Amino acid sequence: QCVNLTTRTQLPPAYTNSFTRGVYYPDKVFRSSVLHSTQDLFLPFFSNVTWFHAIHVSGTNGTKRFDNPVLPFNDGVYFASTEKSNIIRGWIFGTTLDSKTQSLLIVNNATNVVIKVCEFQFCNDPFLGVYYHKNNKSWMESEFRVYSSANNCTFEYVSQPFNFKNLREFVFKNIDGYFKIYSKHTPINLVRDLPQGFSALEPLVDLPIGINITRFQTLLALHRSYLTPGDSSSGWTAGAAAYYVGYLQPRTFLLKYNENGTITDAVDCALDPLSETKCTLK
Amino acid sequence: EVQLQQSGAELVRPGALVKLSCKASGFNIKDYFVHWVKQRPVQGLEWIGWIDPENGNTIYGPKFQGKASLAADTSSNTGYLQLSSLTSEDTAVYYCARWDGYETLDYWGQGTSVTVS
Amino acid sequence: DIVMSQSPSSLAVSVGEKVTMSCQSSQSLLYSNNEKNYLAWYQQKPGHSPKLLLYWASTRESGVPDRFTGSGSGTAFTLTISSVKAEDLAVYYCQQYYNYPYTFGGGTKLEI
Ligand SMILES: *[C@@H]1O[C@H](CO)[C@@H](O[C@@H]2O[C@H](CO)[C@@H](O)[C@H](O)[C@H]2NC(C)=O)[C@H](O)[C@H]1NC(C)=O
Ligand SMILES: *[C@@H]1O[C@H](CO)[C@@H](O[C@@H]2O[C@H](CO)[C@@H](O)[C@H](O)[C@H]2NC(C)=O)[C@H](O)[C@H]1NC(C)=O
Ligand SMILES: *[C@@H]1O[C@H](CO)[C@@H](O)[C@H](O)[C@H]1NC(C)=O
Ligand SMILES: *[C@@H]1O[C@H](CO)[C@@H](O)[C@H](O)[C@H]1NC(C)=O
Ligand SMILES: *[C@@H]1O[C@H](CO)[C@@H](O)[C@H](O)[C@H]1NC(C)=O
Ligand SMILES: *[C@@H]1O[C@H](CO)[C@@H](O)[C@H](O)[C@H]1NC(C)=O
Repeated sequence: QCVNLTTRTQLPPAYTNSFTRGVYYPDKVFRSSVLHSTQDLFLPFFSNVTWFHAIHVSGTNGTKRFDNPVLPFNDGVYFASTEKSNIIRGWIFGTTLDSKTQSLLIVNNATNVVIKVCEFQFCNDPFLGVYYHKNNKSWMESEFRVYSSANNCTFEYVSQPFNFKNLREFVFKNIDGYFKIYSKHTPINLVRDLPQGFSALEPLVDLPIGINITRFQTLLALHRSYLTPGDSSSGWTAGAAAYYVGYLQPRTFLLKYNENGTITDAVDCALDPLSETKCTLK
Repeated sequence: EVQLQQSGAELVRPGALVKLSCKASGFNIKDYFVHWVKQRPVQGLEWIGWIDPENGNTIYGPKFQGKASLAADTSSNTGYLQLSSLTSEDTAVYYCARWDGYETLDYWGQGTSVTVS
Repeated sequence: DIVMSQSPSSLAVSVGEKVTMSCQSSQSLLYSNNEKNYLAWYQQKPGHSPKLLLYWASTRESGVPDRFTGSGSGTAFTLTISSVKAEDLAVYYCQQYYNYPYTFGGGTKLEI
């Protein structure tokens, strides 16, 4: 049972620059002191990435501003989030996000992650509902509150869970019937922007889902310190978490491989003529 | 033991606001929630709502939603209730209560009784 | 909103007699997620501020041991005394904690 959190449909999203982000290891082979050219669905350098702010707005403005819209999935998406206290917890992928078609549910409680692809009738605004208490000063159990019905399940997988301080990055890609996740976790300290630096994502898992993926919606966990059974959707706060979504595109890259096998630099071969001449000169 | 200190009996004119004070010892109001209560022998006792000192906001009941306001300040261990203007319905006994999260009301003061000429 | 009814209105029994009071609700009190019944019971004397008796049917709290024993259902709720005691002149109420407002029952009185 889910009670609609917000009446406002949308707010005008503002975009930031993804400076040299979202580079993932193309293959599982080791290379040292090697400049390597590889073609894949990479995220274009200096692109436009939508900036989402799920934070509590000041009391003068309307009481609710947190946003979790159903966003398109276009040949893979790039996802980042700068947060503390694990506000973001899971994502939902699927075509219609309703009962007739299958969809992928990937939700991660701090101790564990559940990855189920099953027909799901979804709530408009799905959220994991945590509660907190004042006398004990401890944080308590949660309520899932993400789907009304689950039927015809075909794959279950459970594994170890995968200012601002934490910067988590994920790249999702569906190719040839497999769903592949690339991840990287990096402590940072710039509060409101993507860092100016290079980080390489490592292959976490590839799954044999075999489902059509057209749209995805992020899952945020919300906290309220009082619970009554007959009244909900009143008193939820989003804390302070921001997530960023970019879109992948078929592009050619040239990668600098370090002595110890790390990826330290890469070049977009279509940014400008200078980048193209660097890509061809290698 | 927890005990509460409450406004004494009041005799007032209609057509004007009224203020109440509910006091606590042994804890900070931030630690809990605060309910308010008005009681009538005939027509029974009524439930007003809860105010959160930590939130800075308050969720009221619907019967009392009109003609009611709640305020709190942590500097003193005191919570306050006020009404827009005194009607015959408001000419009643009043109580304040403390509500634990995920729980019931646990503390009730001596009370306050409003009689009107 | 939830509405509460109480019975008996008033009953007179000798000290040591067994007495039972029952209050009935028009909606369910069970909450599936916790499987917990959000109901409490109160006892009050004239001119004494109402004080909570232990909720969730676990009525046992500090005081004289097992003063009053209670039983509840999804829609029905009863309180029992195995032997009426002379000191415990009491008036009782039934309240619910499922949705606003927390209902107050019609009241129950016990006379000796
Ligand atoms: C998904 O699971 C439901 C479980 O109810 C299946 O519904 C049953 O379908 C069978 C025939 O396949 C009927 O005999 C039953 O009466 C149905 N049960 C109901 C409607 O409660 C449904 O077929 C499954 N879908 C699949 C396997 O594609
Ligand atoms: C994957 O799902 C999408 C969306 O459901 C499909 O795109 C639709 O396909 C139908 C049938 O061809 C068209 O009528 C629609 O106009 C398409 N777009 C939308 C937004 O519905 C797509 O065909 C599916 N992929 C495969 C391989 O079946
Ligand atoms: C809000 O949720 C209710 C619950 O059933 C639903 O009926 C209603 O359509 C929702 N409001 C929307 C979708 O705007
Ligand atoms: C992103 O698009 C907006 C217009 O929607 C534009 O103003 C902004 O400069 C773009 N960001 C780039 C090109 O980095
Ligand atoms: C995760 O752990 C919780 C207990 O903390 C358990 O209830 C849940 O079923 C687990 N989910 C899995 C299998 O990942
Ligand atoms: C946590 O708070 C609840 C409030 O209902 C209380 O019952 C419980 O004893 C508390 N636990 C601890 C460890 O303080």
